[PDB]
Amino acid sequence: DVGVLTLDAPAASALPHRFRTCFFPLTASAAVPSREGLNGLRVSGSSQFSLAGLALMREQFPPRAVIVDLRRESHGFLGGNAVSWRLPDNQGNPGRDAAFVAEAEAALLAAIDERPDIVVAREARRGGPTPLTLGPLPAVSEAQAAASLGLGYLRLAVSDHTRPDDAVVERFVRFSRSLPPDVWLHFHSRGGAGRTTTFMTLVDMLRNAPSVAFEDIIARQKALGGSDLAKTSDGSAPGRDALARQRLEFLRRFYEYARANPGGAPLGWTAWLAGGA
Amino acid sequence: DVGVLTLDAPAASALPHRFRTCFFPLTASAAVPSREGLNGLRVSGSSQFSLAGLALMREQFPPRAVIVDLRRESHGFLGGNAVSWRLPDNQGNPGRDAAFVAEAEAALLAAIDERPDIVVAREARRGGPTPLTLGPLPAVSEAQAAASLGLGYLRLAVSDHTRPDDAVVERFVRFSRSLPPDVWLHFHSRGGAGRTTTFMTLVDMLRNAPSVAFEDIIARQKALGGSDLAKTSDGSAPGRDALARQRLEFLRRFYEYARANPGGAPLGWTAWLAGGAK
Repeated sequence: DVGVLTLDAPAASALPHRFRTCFFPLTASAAVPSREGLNGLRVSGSSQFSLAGLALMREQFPPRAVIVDLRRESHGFLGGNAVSWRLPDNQGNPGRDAAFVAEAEAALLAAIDERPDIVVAREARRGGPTPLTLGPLPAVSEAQAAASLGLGYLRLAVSDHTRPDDAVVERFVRFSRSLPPDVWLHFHSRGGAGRTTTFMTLVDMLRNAPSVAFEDIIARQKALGGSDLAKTSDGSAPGRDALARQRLEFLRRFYEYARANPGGAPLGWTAWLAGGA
Repeated sequence: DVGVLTLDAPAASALPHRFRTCFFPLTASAAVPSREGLNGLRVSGSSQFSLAGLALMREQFPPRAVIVDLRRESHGFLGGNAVSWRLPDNQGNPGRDAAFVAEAEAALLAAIDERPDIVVAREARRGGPTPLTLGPLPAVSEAQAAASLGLGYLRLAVSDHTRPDDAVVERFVRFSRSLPPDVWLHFHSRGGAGRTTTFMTLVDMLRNAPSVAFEDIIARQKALGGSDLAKTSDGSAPGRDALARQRLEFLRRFYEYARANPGGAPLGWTAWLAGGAK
């Protein structure tokens, strides 16, 4: 079961939803959280873009920008349409890393490349419930879409609604430390909500955890246009609540890590974890 | 059998060998070939770089530059060292496409990541014949190395000493057509010779085949610092000669394609071949 081929963004969509940079204004919920260290983060985020949406964003990307794709689920482009293979709760490629995902989704995309009558499901929010019937259209990976615009591309496989695995955190902190000072990171997921806001928060913490309170970092990433990583339901979605609490606990632990290891040094994430009681 | 882990470039290497851009001077072999349309190609090439070499090249890369990695063989970086898995005649991952290769080499790199006493073979040209023992060091794909510098990355799996498969040519022509006018392509292979020079020639033909003779394009990509794609042995290496002849025939056919379809349009490579080449 590879999941239902579903529309993420139609080709006609332009700027993706939940687009924000670290220079965006903060919308107050509560007082406006601290802005200290926010503007200099060289980070932005969004939901999944169409091909046209990526080209539009590129107009305002600095030189040496990187698209950081956080989606563990298989996805790509059919023409300008952003499409993905959706399993229940969007848990595609469960437990798999980016190397496995890239090859799996390459095969899924190859199977719809330049073929007629490809049925693409649409949720109600994206013009559904009637599906689109498309093709022949070129099917490409987001990796190639980014390369075609001269943009960097990094894939990190994070499950929807879920914290990143320790191995992903380790890889990301090492990646962050390898970056020259001019490199900009644009994170995205499907919705630009949980996963995107999680990683913008990690970038925030890697620079600012020694000087800025945990609550301010969480609140300001929400206020910039991200989702609220401190929110849970009233109990109506227990499985989702358990993931949200697991993710918030991880973020508290990462904040402690980033205070003791500014910028991810001297210890990496998993080495730091080995010193716990 | 995944091949012998071998050094491509030591971490201390800086500018890679056979580095050139389409703005470089031409060295005559024969008259200096025509330069018509050469400087505007938005293309460069090199041999395999170290991590330091990539950072150095980035100092002179334009905005929106793409590293186009032509290597079908598995390779990556062990610390700053560029390393690869060499089968006989460097025919790693035979017949496989970039998606397969990326996953295969990711596993090979994971197995040497941050581990001690990794033995890396060295050819005489690359500091050998004594091997190099390295580690613990971070092992990364070139895709990640490129991303860490904010550079684009495209992988096209081409066998050493060989023309690109039709599917690779089709993918590349479509890629070329998709580029906005500011995107710069930096090709590389292992040596910056056959495969890199082939693809710089393809880019040249896509822009200039209607106005510039085939012989001038081949000669100028050599004169810029590439290898000679019109060269063969005297019969002393017949298998390599057969590959070189097959590649040259492909380049003549692509030249005709690019004359009939300037810039890769209206017809693509496979569609042009399917229609009988006009």
